[PDB]
Amino acid sequence: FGPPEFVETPIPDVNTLALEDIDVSNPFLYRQGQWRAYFKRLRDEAPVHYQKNSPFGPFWSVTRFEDILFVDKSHDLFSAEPQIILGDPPEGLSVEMFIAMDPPKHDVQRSSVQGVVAPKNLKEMEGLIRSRTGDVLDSLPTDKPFNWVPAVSKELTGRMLATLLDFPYEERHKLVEWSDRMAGAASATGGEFADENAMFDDAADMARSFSRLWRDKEARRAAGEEPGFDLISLLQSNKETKDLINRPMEFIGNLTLLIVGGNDTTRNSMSGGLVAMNEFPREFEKLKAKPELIPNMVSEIIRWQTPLAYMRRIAKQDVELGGQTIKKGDRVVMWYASGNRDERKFDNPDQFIIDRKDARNHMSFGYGVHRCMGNRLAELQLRILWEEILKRFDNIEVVEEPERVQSNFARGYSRLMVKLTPNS
Ligand code: HEM
Ligand SMILES: O=C(O)CCCCCCCCCCCO
Repeated sequence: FGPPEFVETPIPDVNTLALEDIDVSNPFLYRQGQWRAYFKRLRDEAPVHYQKNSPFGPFWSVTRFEDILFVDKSHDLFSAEPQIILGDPPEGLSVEMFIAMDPPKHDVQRSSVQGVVAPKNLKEMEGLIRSRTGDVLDSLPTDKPFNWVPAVSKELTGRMLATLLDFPYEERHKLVEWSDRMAGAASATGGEFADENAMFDDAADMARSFSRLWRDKEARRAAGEEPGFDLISLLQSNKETKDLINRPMEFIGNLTLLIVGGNDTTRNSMSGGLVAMNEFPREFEKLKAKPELIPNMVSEIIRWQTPLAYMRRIAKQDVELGGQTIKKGDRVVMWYASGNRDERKFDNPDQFIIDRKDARNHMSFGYGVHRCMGNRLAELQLRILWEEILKRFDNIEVVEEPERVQSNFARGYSRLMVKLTPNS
């Protein structure tokens, strides 16, 4: 009812702009290394900022750590419904996910899946995660450079996603392709996926594949296969969700949220730690001399990378924030990527400091009722990755400037060319 194009051009210095003309929805800001200066000007001089004009329509940017905490925690004032990316999904491809729901329904839906990351289950999966990590690292050449993104970050992420859903291992690349094309929709995040035809094909292949999986698993259960750790087994084991297939919106929304949830977040945290080490190489010497730093370092990698730059909200009513009046119905973008660089919260915020004692207080997982469900699984994979790196490699060299992904939402890497030096 009723009545887009992204081509990269050089982004000017933020000092050339009127404050009202600063548009941080531009999906090339991370790639061009202008994002830090743009968010700093907002934090300093317009921390609750209204952009009247953008390809996504108008929106507020909330850029200080303390103000983002308030917006994220205050779901009575700032709704996550109906979407949490800045723009809109293409027509015909809106799916309800509980990341874009408010309590109480949010809490009900999250409760139906949260067992898949139960701490007892993560512990039992440590052997498999570590095996995959070591096998992947042992397979890498040490006599020439290679692209870390496909060989390590995407490889490990795809196996993890297959495990979460007990998805056919040989088809696991499909979970990643489907997640990429959803999160990368041009109309939603300024990503490079602008062919609505391929999105319609995916959305239908995926729904057909999840239904086959559900039916295969219920047929396998009916034939006596013992239930496992995966999401489908858990849903089919609980009275509330044993019939979830008959609720197509809930069924597709829960399965897709789990796959998108861990797809480029994992991947880009795995890559981003190497980039941060490359910029701050003394931290790798510190790590080798004190390997017990790995858990805190994992938090600092996640803070410094901030794999998801924001989550969006809609004001439920007029709200005074930062000396501005956000109007009812306005979109409000919580820029975690800015909050984690806010010097009001973190001293020397742009430095990667792997023993930073407050690194765990970052906002890369958000805060409030939507605080990332997969946080401990993300931390676990990163811990095991770095433990297995330290066993094998005395040095890691980045041999070319990394290529960064076009998106205003995912902060990530498509090319990361690495040369390994094995230890003695
Ligand atoms: C370093 C890795 C990750 C980062 C930075 C990250 C980031 C986030 C963020 C920012 C949110 C929303 C927070 C908010 O609105 O307040 C979120 C929610 C969520 N994440 Fe993650 N995520 C990561 C890994 C994962 C993994 C591995 C999974 C699944 C295994 C996952 C599943 C989810 C789900 C299901 C939600 C929705 C939670 C809710 O709405 O209650 N995430 N994540
Ligand atoms: O399908 C829709 O309706 C819109 C989906 C937009 C993309 C959803 C992105 C969710 C990323 C969650 C990552 C959590 O760790």
